[PDB]
Amino acid sequence: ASRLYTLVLVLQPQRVLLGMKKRGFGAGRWNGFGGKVQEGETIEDGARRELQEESGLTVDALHKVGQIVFEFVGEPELMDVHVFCTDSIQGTPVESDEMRPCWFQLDQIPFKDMWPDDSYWFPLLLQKKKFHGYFKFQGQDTILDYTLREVDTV
Ligand SMILES: CCc1c(NC2CC2)nc(N)nc1N1CCCCC1
Repeated sequence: ASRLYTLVLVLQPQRVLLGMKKRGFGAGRWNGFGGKVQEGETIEDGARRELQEESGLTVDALHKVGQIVFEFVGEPELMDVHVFCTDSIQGTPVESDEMRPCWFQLDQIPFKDMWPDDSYWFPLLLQKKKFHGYFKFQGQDTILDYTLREVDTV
């Protein structure tokens, strides 16, 4: 049992777009944009929808760069997060009820104010490698187990 989610990183040669989640799940951490995939939309549809809702941005092409499965102890559904990246965007990012967007230089990623797993898989993202990840959490701060590999098809 899995539930589908999306995550979108706008990564340009010298900068990456992150949003400070302002409420709800993951509040207080920088992250890419995304969320639950709804019934009746593809995963990539959901990624585009969440990006528009959370930043106002639309994109021409999203690229599948990773998949990360998360277990939280005591939670019955695994989280199957599909990670997309894009370089080209359409528009200027603007704040939403959910997200406060900012550009970060690639050597100034705020890892200590991001999900703990990002420290592990974000470099592969930055090196433009495709990857499969798995992280077991207790609560929101403690990774108990993890696996991470580069793959050829996401
Ligand atoms: C919680 C999953 C999660 C995460 N996983 C760690 C297990 C805690 N890392 C990062 N960057 N984003 C995550 N989300 C992006 C998709 C919507 C849900 C939050």
